[PDB]
Amino acid sequence: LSPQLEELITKVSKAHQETFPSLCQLGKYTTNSSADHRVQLDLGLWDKFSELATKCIIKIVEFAKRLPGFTGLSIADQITLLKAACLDILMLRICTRYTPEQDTMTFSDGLTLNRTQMHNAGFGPLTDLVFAFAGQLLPLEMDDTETGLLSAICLICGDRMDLEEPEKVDKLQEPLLEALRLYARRRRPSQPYMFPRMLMKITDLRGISTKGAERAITLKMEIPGPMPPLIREMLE
Ligand SMILES: CCCCCCCCCCCCO[C@H]1O[C@H](CO)[C@@H](O[C@H]2O[C@H](CO)[C@@H](O)[C@H](O)[C@H]2O)[C@H](O)[C@H]1O
Ligand SMILES: CC1(C)CCC(C)(C)c2cc([C@@H](O)C(=O)Nc3ccc(C(=O)O)cc3F)ccc21
Repeated sequence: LSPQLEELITKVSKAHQETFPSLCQLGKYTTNSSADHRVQLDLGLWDKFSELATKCIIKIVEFAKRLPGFTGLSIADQITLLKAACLDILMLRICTRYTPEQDTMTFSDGLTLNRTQMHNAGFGPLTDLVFAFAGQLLPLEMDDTETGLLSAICLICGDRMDLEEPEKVDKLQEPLLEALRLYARRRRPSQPYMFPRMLMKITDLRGISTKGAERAITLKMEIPGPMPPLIREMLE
């Protein structure tokens, strides 16, 4: 046991909760826009969705800055890491807000969209793949501490191209991995495959983020103007 590792778990856990409300802590509300038929793009939904996505990018940067040692990396590396992992974390976050009973996803202001509305808000051809990933995440029954640590592991990764000090990044990732294994095994000792199953979700997330970036390219041709600036930063 390590006092420092236990403090890291709570630090990351609190950083995640304070930048990402849990599904049960949100007062859900709906909209009746394009609710019953799939269309190429409902502009009203795209406008609201893109605004919510921008707000969450700011929350992810906020979360990153609260991760022990992140602000110790060069600003260039901080930006490189965020640009490389923001969409992965955006995908994990929306998928943790999936309510299977209603086949809905919920945003941080409580906006709860059904599958067709997610499709019409911009997900388009990627809609069902995103919902399937969310469905496959359910069995893991991760809690918020686990989601926060997994997110931190996705972000603090030394394999990202253009890092100035990849070894320093690798060193910062080490305790996050130790923390997640310790926490996960302690919480559910009879399910020892949970830690490796969680780590493999990172590869799935990268796949779904890759497809999300491809969808952003086509979506650009469907919207009247350019995507929100912080979203463009993430996509470059
Ligand atoms: C991957 C793409 C990201 C690449 C990095 C580029 C993004 C850099 C983002 C830094 C964000 C700017 O941060 C600065 O302005 C924000 C918006 O006015 C403020 O954000 C503030 O308001 C938001 C309301 O919209 C709240 O959700 C934030 O929790 C709150 O802190 C910050 O408190 C301030 O520090
Ligand atoms: C790049 C862009 C703008 C266009 C292409 C698609 C539609 C694939 C997409 C999909 C996502 C998705 O990860 C998501 O909805 N994250 C998400 C998670 C939580 C909140 C919140 O808590 O409010 C808001 C969100 F936005 C994010 C951005 C995009």
